[PDB]
Amino acid sequence: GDQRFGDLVFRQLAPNVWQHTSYLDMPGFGAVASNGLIVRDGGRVLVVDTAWTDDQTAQILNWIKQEINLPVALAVVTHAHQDKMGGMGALHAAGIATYANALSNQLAPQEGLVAAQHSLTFAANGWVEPATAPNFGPLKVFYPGPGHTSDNITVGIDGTDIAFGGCLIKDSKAKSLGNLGDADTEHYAASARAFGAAFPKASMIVMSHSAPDSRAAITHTARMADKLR
Ligand SMILES: [Zn+2]
Ligand SMILES: [Zn+2]
Repeated sequence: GDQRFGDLVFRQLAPNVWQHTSYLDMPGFGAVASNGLIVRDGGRVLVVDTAWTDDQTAQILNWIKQEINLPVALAVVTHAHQDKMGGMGALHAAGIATYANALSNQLAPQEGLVAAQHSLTFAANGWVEPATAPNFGPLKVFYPGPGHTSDNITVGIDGTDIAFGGCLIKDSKAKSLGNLGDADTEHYAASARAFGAAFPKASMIVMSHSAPDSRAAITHTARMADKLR
């Protein structure tokens, strides 16, 4: 189900949902895939995460023009690392409203990234305060606690069985938790579990660096994270 468009890959996950994938050479780990989402909600399109770069992110927008041909209303990005926010400039230049966790926006500049235009804030129970996520449509945003990074957020898609863990969640056969440079090692396992608990109906777990997996990905990630304490 993998449709190729330039150097990116687009896979349809549900009637109105596609996964976007872009690649970055990291001498040392090969050409590393990073995944986000594209969601059509009526007459507009919503994006979760940029690609690694502005040029790749512009190509996402070109694919949207070709295959969907509706305006992109907004993007939400799930933490301040290059794989998730490297293409913010391309979104802004295209006039697309952007949203991120407030903490992501605070950290973005010192990370060499462009902050989103708008900040999300979260209730005590982890769910986004809805007034900070206007026009999010079926996107349901949850802060599970610090894990892969202190600012990591997660997104469910109402009307589907899909939940997106971003870089918090690794697949059920992953050998490690990947980049732990900015991780909260004490809290990671609990945060991974909290993501699962927030989206109990989700059977397709989408994540940054592997194809979509079952809920076992969540359990496996949390077991690996337990080893960090
Ligand atoms: Zn990251
Ligand atoms: Zn990542």
